[PDB]
Amino acid sequence: WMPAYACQRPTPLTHHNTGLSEALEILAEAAGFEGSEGRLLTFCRAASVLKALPSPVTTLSQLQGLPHFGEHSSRVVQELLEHGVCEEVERVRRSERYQTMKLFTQIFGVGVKTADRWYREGLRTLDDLREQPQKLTQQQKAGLQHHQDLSTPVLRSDVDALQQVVEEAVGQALPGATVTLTGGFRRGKLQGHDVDFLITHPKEGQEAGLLPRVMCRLQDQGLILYHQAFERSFCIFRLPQPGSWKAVRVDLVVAPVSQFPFALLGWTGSKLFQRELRRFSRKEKGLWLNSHGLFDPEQKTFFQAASEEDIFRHLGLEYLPPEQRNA
DNA sequence: CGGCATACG
DNA sequence: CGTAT
DNA sequence: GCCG
Ligand SMILES: [Mn+2]
Ligand SMILES: [Mn+2]
Ligand SMILES: [Mn+2]
Ligand SMILES: [Mn+2]
Ligand SMILES: [Mn+2]
Ligand SMILES: [Mn+2]
Ligand SMILES: [Mn+2]
Ligand code: NA
Repeated sequence: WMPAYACQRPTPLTHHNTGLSEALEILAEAAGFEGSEGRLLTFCRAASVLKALPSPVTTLSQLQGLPHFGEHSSRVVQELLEHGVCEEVERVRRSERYQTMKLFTQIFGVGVKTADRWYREGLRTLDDLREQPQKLTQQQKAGLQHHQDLSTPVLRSDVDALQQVVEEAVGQALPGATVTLTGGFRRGKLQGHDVDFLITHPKEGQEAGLLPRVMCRLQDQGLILYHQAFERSFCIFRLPQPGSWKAVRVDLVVAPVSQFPFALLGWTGSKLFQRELRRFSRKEKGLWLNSHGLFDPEQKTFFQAASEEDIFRHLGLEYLPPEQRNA
């Protein structure tokens, strides 16, 4: 009834087991802070399974036969159903380790490895990092200066304003170039942590060298608070606000039109959906998938795709629109 | 037991 | 090392 | 942590 891969099942943005999935995702996050990518994946997959169910889980027996639910995840759900709370989850929530690793890793420019080292050095707060800025990278300094704004949800209202701005700069850098909204907002989210745009041009090859020209024009407009030949740009935009402005994370990506379907698919997510899709492609179909193409290692050939529908078909999967990829 | 997605900056 | 979905 |  429930397939084992998230790419084999529709997962809507809103669902009927929110509390249960949120608890499992706490344990997944904590596993990541401890370097256990395997446990993170299992908890993430178990959480996604509940997101895909057609109704709320009310009894433990309803977990029988569901993929990725073993002793541990079942016990988590058991306690939530019996007591409305799971002791392990609550112990994680209030642990100093979890709170600090979450605070640090959410800084733009700080990963698990950096946060862990800082935690081992005794650092605990953002001000602890601001006291010794000589140890920070320019990227981390930007993420720390703008941390407050970057922790505020981006609204879909903000997205429309940014896209018009980006299209203006793209139109001058290369007439005919297009801008496509991707990421969580393409999946239907009403809020997000950043805005993701995919840029291409209908004439293969014309997109070459495009991103530097876009960035130069955005910077000349005074809209870039931070940015690093290249095809991905992780920036911080100055977004006008009522009588002021706020910093917003924006990702700009360029792909040739031949690769656009694969880049659209990859950058539309979700992260778990794409991991599962690539795992499915390799393990079940023997094909190698990334945001550039789909490769048959036997014939040593790349699949030509004109649309996302093409890609799902070449993997033998039923098509899922972006709104059903919220794994 | 091995595997766990796959890139770019 | 960071970043992305 | 779970699947195959
Ligand atoms: Mn256990
Ligand atoms: Mn009990
Ligand atoms: Mn995003
Ligand atoms: Mn992004
Ligand atoms: Mn490339
Ligand atoms: Mn093992
Ligand atoms: Mn993300
Ligand atoms: Na970070």
